[PDB]
Amino acid sequence: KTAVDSITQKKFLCDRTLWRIPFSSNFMSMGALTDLGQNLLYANSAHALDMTFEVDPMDEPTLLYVLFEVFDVVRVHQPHRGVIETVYLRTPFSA
Amino acid sequence: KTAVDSITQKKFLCDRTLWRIPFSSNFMSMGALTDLGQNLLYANSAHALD
Amino acid sequence: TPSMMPQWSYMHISGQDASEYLSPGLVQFARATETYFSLNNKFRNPTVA
Amino acid sequence: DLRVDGASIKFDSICLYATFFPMAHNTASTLEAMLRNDTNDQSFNDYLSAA
Amino acid sequence: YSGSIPYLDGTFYLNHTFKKVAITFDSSVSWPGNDRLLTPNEFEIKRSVDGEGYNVAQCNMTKDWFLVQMLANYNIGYQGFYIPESYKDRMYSFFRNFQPM
Amino acid sequence: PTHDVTTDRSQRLTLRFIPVDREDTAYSYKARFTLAVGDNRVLDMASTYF
Repeated sequence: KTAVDSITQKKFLCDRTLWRIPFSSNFMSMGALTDLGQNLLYANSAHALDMTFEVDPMDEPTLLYVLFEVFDVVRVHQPHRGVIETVYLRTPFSA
Repeated sequence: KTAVDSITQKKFLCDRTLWRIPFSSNFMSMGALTDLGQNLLYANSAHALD
Repeated sequence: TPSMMPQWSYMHISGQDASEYLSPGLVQFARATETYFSLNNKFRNPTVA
Repeated sequence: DLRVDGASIKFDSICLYATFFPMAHNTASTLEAMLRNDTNDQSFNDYLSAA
Repeated sequence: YSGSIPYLDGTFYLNHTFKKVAITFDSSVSWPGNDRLLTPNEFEIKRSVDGEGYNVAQCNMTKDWFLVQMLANYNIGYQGFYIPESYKDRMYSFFRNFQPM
Repeated sequence: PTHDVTTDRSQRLTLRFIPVDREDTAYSYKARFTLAVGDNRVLDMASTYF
């Protein structure tokens, strides 16, 4: 009978995962290599990129961890007995 | 920081099964009937077992 | 294609398929003893949307 | 921390192990010939994949 | 006695008491021959704690026997071990009831 | 299959390899080996565990 006036707090937890953002026209995963990776406008030139993040404040130093999902393949060839040869190819960021 | 000199023992338990040895040249299971069964080294003659 | 034709096609990023860029003998051999000794996981199969 | 608590470790012996498939010999030579030619090289792609 | 009956129930609890086993045909040959196995003339299941040349997986088990059992159950091992698939391994299997202590 | 899978000229199933060179410091522990796959065999890394 004698409850008191209150307000509400809401939040959530999403531990043990990563935050993902695909790179497509419609965010779907239609293939291993997305379409927009094969669009000329982002493929036949050079461009500059800027990212801005806004996060909750904390009391001690932290690190932002960024993964650029990319391609990185290796090929191996064995012409003659006792000789093995390899070629590594890295997609953008190969410098 | 007061503990003493010690030794270690190890063992195992594997109840609820059988121990198997199959008849093959590589212990695999490539068919219900196996080669060495068909193989004439053990498909043409007779021998004893111990 | 001023940039990366045989380069991209080289690493099997895009283009043919495993059953398409091999000698017929190897494909037949894989069909033969795929059961008790696999090989398929050793070659990329490019996919493109 | 465990540097200040006197936790230590000492490696003594290290060995290496491998196993072989006792494949039929001539079949093995055939496979080697099938695989040494250049146009059947091998490719592999790490999962994660990124910077 | 009126307890469970291993000979008909399907329950066994005495596997770990074996030490070694040997097979011979006509007093001259070892069924696994041609030096296939590390201890060629006789299977080795568990060495005494002393014989520490050949353990595996932190139990007191010889590598050879582990390999043989794993293979004969699931044709797994020639391409590196890993947890066998679910449906291929049912309740009465080997790997489900293996405990090291 | 009856044949053309498994030879019977005597051959080992598992191989043990010894270090030939080993070096130590305060932090690192370096080892080297001569992995010699013999004539007419095929080996799969998978089965390689230190």
